[PDB]
This record gives sequence, structure tokens and C-alpha cells, in this order.
Amino acid sequence: LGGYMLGSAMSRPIIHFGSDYEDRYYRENMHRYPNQVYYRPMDEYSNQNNFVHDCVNITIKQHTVTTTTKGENFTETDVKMMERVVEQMCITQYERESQAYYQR
Repeated sequence: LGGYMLGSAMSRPIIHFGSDYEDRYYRENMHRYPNQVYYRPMDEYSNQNNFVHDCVNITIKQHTVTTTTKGENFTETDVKMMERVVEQMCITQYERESQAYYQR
């Protein structure tokens, strides 16, 4: 952190994974997960999934770095599980500004 911003929260997207235990894994903790996503307003670019990729990267990172500082090392799968959920949430947050773009 050093010049990053955060907007509104949302409900969880509920994305399937292919194991009821893998699914349950995040669901158990899904309220302490990054239910808010760090982004920057639209100006520089858009794309379909790439702004998400970027928003997701930082959101996941700042959670996981801080959570590693709080003694709680997440696996690659855990980061992959956030990377699904934070995508849907970064779609929602990306869009929550894309509406106002046309609203102008």
C-alpha cells in the first residue's frame, strides 16, 4: 500500500471448483476473505478480463501479505480460489464505475 483505493463491498459470488471440500474450504472462511477489492478508476484502460486480472492481483496480494504477517500462509490453491472470487468481485466493482461512465 502507498496510493491505492477501495470502493463498496458486495456479497460473495459463489463460484464452483470441482470438489465439495475444495468449495467448502473457502466457504468456511468466506467472510474473512477479500469481500472488498482494491482498484483504480477507469481512465488508462478497460479490456474484458485484464483490468480484473490487475485489480485481483493487488487485492489478493494485500490481503495475503497482511495475513502472512498475521501468521497465516495461504497455499497456491487458496490464492487460485481468491483469484476466481475476486475476478467476479472486480467485474462488479469495474462495472459499478462503467455505469457512471455512461451516466455522465
